[PDB]
Parts: sequence; C-alpha cells; structure tokens
Amino acid sequence: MQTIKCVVVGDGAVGKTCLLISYTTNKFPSEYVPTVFDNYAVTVMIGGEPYTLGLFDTAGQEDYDRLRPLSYPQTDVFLVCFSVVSPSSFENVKEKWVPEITHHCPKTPFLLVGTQIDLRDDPSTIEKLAKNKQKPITPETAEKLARDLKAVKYVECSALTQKGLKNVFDEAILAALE
Amino acid sequence: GSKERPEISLPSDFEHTIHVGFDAVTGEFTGIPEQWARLLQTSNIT
Repeated sequence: MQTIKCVVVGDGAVGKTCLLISYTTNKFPSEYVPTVFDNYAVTVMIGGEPYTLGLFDTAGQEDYDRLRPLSYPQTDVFLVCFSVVSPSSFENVKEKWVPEITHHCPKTPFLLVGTQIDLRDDPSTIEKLAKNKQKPITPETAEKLARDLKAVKYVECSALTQKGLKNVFDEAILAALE
Repeated sequence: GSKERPEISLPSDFEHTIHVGFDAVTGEFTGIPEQWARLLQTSNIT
C-alpha cells in the first residue's frame, strides 16, 4: 500500500542514484557533491499522512563492504537500466521477470529504462545490432512488455546528457505504494 | 495511504539517509561497476 523499497538495480552499473544528481548538475567530472551511502528507514508525516519509506546504497562505511553482504536484491521497486543496442538482450527479461513473476503475485513495479541511450537511437551505433540482431528494441515496443507483464513504466536516462530520467524515479514513487 | 500534493502541514519523521563514498560520487558516474546487488552471484572473494 505505502511500503516502498527502492535501490539501484539494472545489469551491473553505477548506483543509479549517483545519476539523479548528474541530471541535476554534478555530472561525472570532479565537482563537489554529497557522498555515496544512503540508508533511510522511516515514515514521513504530511497533513497527517504517514509515508512508508525504505532504501539503502552501498558503502556502509566508505569501504563499500558494510553493504557487500547483500548478495540479494530485496526492494519491491527496482530501478534497472539496459541498452536498446544489445544482442537479444530485451528478449531475455521477457523470459526472466515475466515467467518468474516479481513475487509471484504482487507483480511489484519495475522501472524499465535505457542506459546511455542519448545516441543509441541513431542509425550509426544501430549498425552494431545488425551484426547480431537486425531487430532493434524501441520504446514504443517495450511498452507492450510492461502492459503485457504488468510492469510500471518504460523510461530512459542519460547520466550525463540527462534524458529527462526524472520520470524514471517520479513514476516509480507513486507505483511503489500502489 | 493517500497521494496528495504538499498538504497543509508535515511533522518530520524518524532517522534519514547518510552519504559515504568519495567526494564527487553521488554526482559522478563512471566505468560500469556492479549494480550493488548482483553480489548474489558475482566474482566475490570468499
């Protein structure tokens, strides 16, 4: 209902949260920005409305080890990001999260996204897909997967260029409490 | 549970998040390290 558990998911990339800022301004050069860790477990109170919150990031002590015993993603809402220029990659999540069912019933929301897409949509890198699959994956087609497997929303982000990825989190916030 | 805009008031809540990585990290993405969860079957040491 309100309990939301969000973390940085995907196929093995940087903490997706380190980008929420890159879209804001610190990008990825050498500026000054808040630190990695992010452990919050509490409920907000607005107008008398309690909000269930729950999230956590690596580096429990700057060693990136306090958060190393994870070996298991346990957060209803997962922010995963993949690229639309891989060898039959999108076809692997159709048979991974849909046949497996998130929790086998709740079908928790899945914020689907595109990694470094800000170019991936051009007909030049698109060339690489041909060497393996001439059928590239597009946003207008992945939506059917979310509406077919009951996901939450297909979005896109570009850590540095800023693919307006604010919608990847903004739409996972209201879908987390569902 | 209700989803409203900025209600009239809002008493804070319990504890909050912390930050520990390295200056310019939360606002910096590089290389392509683990997603902070694949450890369930990654190249751990053990």
